[PDB]
Amino acid sequence: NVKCFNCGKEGHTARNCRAPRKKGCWKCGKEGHQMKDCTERQ
Ligand SMILES: [Zn+2]
Ligand SMILES: [Zn+2]
Repeated sequence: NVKCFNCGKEGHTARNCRAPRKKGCWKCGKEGHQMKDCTERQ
């Protein structure tokens, strides 16, 4: 279902989530790096 980019629990988005944004990958789902770090773009 819909899930969050911040914390990644379903039934809400990062725009709803007031859990501040996380250290893991905001996108690719791994956590051995952050959203900046991730070579998903590159
Ligand atoms: Zn969330
Ligand atoms: Zn990543």
